[PDB]
Amino acid sequence: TRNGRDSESKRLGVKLFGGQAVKAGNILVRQRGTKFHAGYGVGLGKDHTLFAKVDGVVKFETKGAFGRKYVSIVAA
Amino acid sequence: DFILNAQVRSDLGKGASRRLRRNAGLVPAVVYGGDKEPQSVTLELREIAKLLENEAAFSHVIALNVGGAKETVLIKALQRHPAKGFVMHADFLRVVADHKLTAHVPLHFINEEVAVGVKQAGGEISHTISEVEVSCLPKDLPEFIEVDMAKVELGQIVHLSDLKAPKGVELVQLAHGNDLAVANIHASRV
Amino acid sequence: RLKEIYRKEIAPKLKEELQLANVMEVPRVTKITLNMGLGEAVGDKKIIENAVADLEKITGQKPVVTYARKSIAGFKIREGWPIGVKVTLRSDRMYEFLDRLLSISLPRVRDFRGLNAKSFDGRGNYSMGVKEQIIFPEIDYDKIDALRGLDITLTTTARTDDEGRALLRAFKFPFR
Amino acid sequence: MKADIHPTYEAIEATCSCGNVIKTRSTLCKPIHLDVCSECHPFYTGK
Amino acid sequence: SVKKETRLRRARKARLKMRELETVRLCVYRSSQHIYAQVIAADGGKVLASASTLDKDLREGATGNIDAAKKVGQLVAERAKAAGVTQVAFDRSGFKYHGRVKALADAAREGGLEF
Amino acid sequence: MLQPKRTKFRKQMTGHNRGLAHRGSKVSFGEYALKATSRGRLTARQIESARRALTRHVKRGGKIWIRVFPDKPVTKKPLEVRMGKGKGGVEYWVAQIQPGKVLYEIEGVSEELAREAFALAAAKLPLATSFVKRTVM
RNA sequence: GCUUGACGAUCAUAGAGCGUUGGAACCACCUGAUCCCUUCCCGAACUCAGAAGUGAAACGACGCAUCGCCGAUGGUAGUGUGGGGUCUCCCCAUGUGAGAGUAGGUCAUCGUCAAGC
RNA sequence: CCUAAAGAGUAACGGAGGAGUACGAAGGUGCGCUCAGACCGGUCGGAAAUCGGUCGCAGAGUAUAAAGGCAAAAGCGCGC
Ligand SMILES: [Mg+2]
Ligand SMILES: [Mg+2]
Ligand SMILES: [Mg+2]
Ligand SMILES: [Mg+2]
Ligand SMILES: [Mg+2]
Ligand SMILES: [Mg+2]
Ligand SMILES: [Mg+2]
Ligand SMILES: [Mg+2]
Ligand SMILES: [Mg+2]
Ligand SMILES: [Mg+2]
Ligand SMILES: [Mg+2]
Ligand SMILES: [Mg+2]
Ligand SMILES: [Mg+2]
Ligand SMILES: [Mg+2]
Ligand SMILES: [Mg+2]
Ligand SMILES: [Mg+2]
Ligand SMILES: [Mg+2]
Ligand SMILES: [Mg+2]
Ligand SMILES: [Mg+2]
Ligand SMILES: [Mg+2]
Ligand SMILES: [Mg+2]
Ligand SMILES: [Mg+2]
Ligand SMILES: [Mg+2]
Ligand SMILES: [Zn+2]
Repeated sequence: TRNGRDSESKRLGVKLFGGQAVKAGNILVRQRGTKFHAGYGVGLGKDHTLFAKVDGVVKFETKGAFGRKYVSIVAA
Repeated sequence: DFILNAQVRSDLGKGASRRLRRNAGLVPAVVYGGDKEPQSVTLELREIAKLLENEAAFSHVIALNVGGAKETVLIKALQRHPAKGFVMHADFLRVVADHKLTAHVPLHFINEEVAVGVKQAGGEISHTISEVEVSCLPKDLPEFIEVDMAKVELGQIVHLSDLKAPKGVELVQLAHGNDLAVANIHASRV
Repeated sequence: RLKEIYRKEIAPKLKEELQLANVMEVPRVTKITLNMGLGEAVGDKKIIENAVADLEKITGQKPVVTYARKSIAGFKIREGWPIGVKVTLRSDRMYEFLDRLLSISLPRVRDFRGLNAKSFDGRGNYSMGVKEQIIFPEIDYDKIDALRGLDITLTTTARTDDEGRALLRAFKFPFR
Repeated sequence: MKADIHPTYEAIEATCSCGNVIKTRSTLCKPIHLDVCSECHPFYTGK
Repeated sequence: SVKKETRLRRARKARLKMRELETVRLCVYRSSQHIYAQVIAADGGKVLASASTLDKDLREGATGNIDAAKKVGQLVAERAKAAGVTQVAFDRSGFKYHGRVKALADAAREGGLEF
Repeated sequence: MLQPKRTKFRKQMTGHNRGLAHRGSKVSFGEYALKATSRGRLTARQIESARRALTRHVKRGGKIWIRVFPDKPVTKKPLEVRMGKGKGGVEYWVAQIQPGKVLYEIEGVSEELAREAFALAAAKLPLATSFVKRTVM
């Protein structure tokens, strides 16, 4: 055999779902690339990480051309 | 003749529909189309299975009798068991006097014994297709479309534009700028 | 110049000769682009700026060196290497090059009854090849290096070649 | 047109053997004597 | 056309930033004859103050040149003040900030509102 | 023996065979067909063997279509070899068959002659079969 | 209430194509390259100064289902829980329920501001 | 990357591939621009060089495997 290799899992995915309360600096989604784009109140890390910039509630809206999926923070 | 009897179905679902085929010996069905709400009906398997070996079963017009209220329908689609082959579900399209409708019409090939490509050249005959999608008024819906293969030579192809049609009948696929081989002649395999 | 020749007689006569309804849709010529593909200088690289001077005196306008868009070793070239030069002309500068091309140089090439009236793309443009650069004046035969094949393309606002050829019948092109 | 990267462009003249004089702006800065033109070339005349 | 569509693509990047920051935008439009200026509220929704060369004190013809745009630039600042707005962002809308649009911008700065 | 000219990967997992065949269960090209009424898998040597037996019996005209293609590789570990130490090499190719799949089609022959020939082929196959005519729908 | 220009909401039931039409104003093509400015050359693009022509191209509106895009009802597949069989696989009770296909639908619907009637 | 059973994680001497670097610009910013390919026309090059036009929309590209991304292009060029 010449096959027995793999790599450690990176624990990617959504960390806070729709309706959850958020704080500034809270990480929302971990990605490779951007499945989700930064909406209102959210910022983008250098490894394509979505983090909250204000306090509120996750929205998870898809809108606009290109059919993009957006994560935004709204009023509580 | 082309008569079918039906009852108004009330129980919908997979479990209710699986019970008809097991205990009651009936067949679920639908009567949609026209300008009305769709109606779910039921009918006995041994009666629909006897109307289905008539050669002009799908290209003719049925006189459905739901309860005591009858009407004009047409076999629009059919569901069969993949392994055994009996019919499980069937839907009927209502027929309106002034409204274009579509159907599947089988082709009646004729006089293959005296084809020029067979009697002289010793070739074969291959039916590439056996029905054609049509579109016409209900009053002039044909039972079969007749294709004549008397003056066919070896290697000659027959397309949709070659065959004739009755009045007020469109071949649908031909209207889409797509005529395709109906039948042909070719040399024997061995 | 030929500017005076086009907008006073050529254009109005074409207006009725194509039976055109509107003035603005009368065909016209926009630009003249020459280039010359120097398949040489793959290992030389000295004649690239030499052919720059050759095409510079012909037009009175500085050319630019065009680079290879892909390596393809079949011709032993590589990306980023110079393959040729080119020029583009507009407005007065191309109605004065045409007049010199029309008759100061085309009669004196070597030969030919006329020009091929079938070198039209489906959209009404004309391109003609030149075998020897010496056909032009302003380059002395006694000073040049090896001969090279200048090229010519006529880009016009013609829908199809029928009025494109009709426009080139004006300016009295030598069509055999 | 940029400034001072292009050759000189002057009117000059062009005289042909068939008694033809034509004005055309080019880059010779001197009158020229020709040998052929449309007024005298064979295939431009009918031969 | 090709010319207008390309420019409207040039204008896209700047306008997307100005809604992320949620700032009031000063948008300029320049045509062959006239020039226009609008104060867009916060996201493209409502127009707060507006001015152009089409109003009934500039309908005289000298409307497509540098010193015609200067009178528009100062006028739009006044109407903006009556709406109680300041600290706006300038949207060249894909036009090069060199000529008539620059004259409009510089007049706006002297008008009182800040960029 | 039928088998793909080239494959993206050499090996495959065993998988499972489940469900009926709603697709590939209609007489599309020919006019008589041999349908499968039980599930299993044909080993591409039975498909080849059952095709000699079918064309030989008609022996005069007719057109024959084969609707099954063996595209799944299977492996066998050699003899006197322990468990583990990798996966075995590819031995042969099979085709997943579900109840209702049409295997062979024919036309240009009499109905009686079709019945004879399809009985010759069905005796070479490890699964129950049936004889099906053609319908409009 | 109507037309044109700018900025948005929504991203094809809104797009593609194929025909008809608009220049009083707006917009566009357009005239020229002295000045601001530009081209790895070129007033093609960017820019400036304009008012002789044309709505030809572009744009906008209006029409048509040909393509595209939406798309039911019913049936079918899968499936959580409990129980069975001939147990590689299915079945019954109960809750859930597609994808493809069929009848069919669509030549968008709104908001703010400025000009002309 | 698959196995991995639509949150995360999940073994085998299970099935397939890569790394032990590169870059002072291949980083920052401002401004500007869209690819591969096909067809037609053109001096020798000819299926394939450079040029003109039409169609095309990403089938191109990303320093380096594969996956996930890419119009404010994350792709390409220039000034500082
Ligand atoms: Mg591995
Ligand atoms: Mg392994
Ligand atoms: Mg692991
Ligand atoms: Mg993983
Ligand atoms: Mg940052
Ligand atoms: Mg159930
Ligand atoms: Mg940019
Ligand atoms: Mg296994
Ligand atoms: Mg399937
Ligand atoms: Mg211009
Ligand atoms: Mg669909
Ligand atoms: Mg349903
Ligand atoms: Mg259902
Ligand atoms: Mg559905
Ligand atoms: Mg994968
Ligand atoms: Mg997981
Ligand atoms: Mg799970
Ligand atoms: Mg473990
Ligand atoms: Mg290694
Ligand atoms: Mg990069
Ligand atoms: Mg950089
Ligand atoms: Mg080309
Ligand atoms: Mg863009
Ligand atoms: Zn002469």
